[PDB]
Amino acid sequence: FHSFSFYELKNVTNNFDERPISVGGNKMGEGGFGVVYKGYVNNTTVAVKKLAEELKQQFDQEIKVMAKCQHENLVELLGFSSDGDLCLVYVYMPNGSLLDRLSCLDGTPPLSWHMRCKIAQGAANGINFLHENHHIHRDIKSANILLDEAFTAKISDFGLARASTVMTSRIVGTTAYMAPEALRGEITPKSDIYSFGVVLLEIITGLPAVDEHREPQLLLDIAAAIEDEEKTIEDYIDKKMNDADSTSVEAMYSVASQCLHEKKNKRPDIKKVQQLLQEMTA
Ligand SMILES: Cn1c(CCC(C)(C)O)nc2cc(C(C)(C)O)c(NC(=O)c3cccc(C(F)(F)F)n3)cc21
Repeated sequence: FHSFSFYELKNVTNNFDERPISVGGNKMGEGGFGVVYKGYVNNTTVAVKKLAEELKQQFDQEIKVMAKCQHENLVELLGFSSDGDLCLVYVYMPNGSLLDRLSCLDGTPPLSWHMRCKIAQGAANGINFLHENHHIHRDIKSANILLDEAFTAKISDFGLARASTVMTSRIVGTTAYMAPEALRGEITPKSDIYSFGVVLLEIITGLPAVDEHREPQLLLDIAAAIEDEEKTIEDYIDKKMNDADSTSVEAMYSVASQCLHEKKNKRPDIKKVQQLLQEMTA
């Protein structure tokens, strides 16, 4: 929408105070080749991404997409800055990232099963909208699903997004969430479905996708051993909730497992996911 100057964004972000908001600085998180700061423009609380070449691509990209695609489950951009490193201004997300809330970072209460089931549908409804509008996110992860005052899931980061069985030399995304074909250079909506299946797994277990100090390191692998009756979801169900139902949790593991078929073509499409996630909350 608007075109803020470096200096205003600078002045209302205490000169991009890299100290964390917890200490009473402005730094909220680090993502999309940049650092996200708390701002206060237009008498409203916002989020200001200062961008760390190809950089101008990921900037002007995140504008094009964000200008075409608005939806209840996608973050909204308010404006930007070119005047002296680039900046993007977004609507504040008071409950930050699903990752940070899943790990109860900074002491936030654990998310219920109920809140978890609505966050899953939200995230689906945001991807689907992306997929209906011939868009591939390429970076569906926990850290890219933000949470509002209502704990409504909002997908962020389209500075990697691409419009739509194609191949790319610039392989990019997050290893611990990426599909095999995406890992070898395939650009296919079917990759976004797999990543999402990792997110379903994080929602169910509360485990990060990678933990270098866990056996095994990768959540993907916990799902494989379960598919091989070497483990149970039941054993991994996050203990930090009191409302979880076995039927309901098993219904969501079901969607995940299908999302994580290593055969791109055996993966459900976003609508099947949307539908499956609905039928579970019935
Ligand atoms: C209020 N807040 C708390 C503190 C959490 C509480 C207050 C619950 O402890 N951590 C937060 C973490 C985030 C991150 C940056 C990791 O996403 C954000 N984000 C945003 O506000 C935001 C909004 C739109 C778009 C974007 C962007 F990601 F840049 F695309 N970010 C707010 C947060």
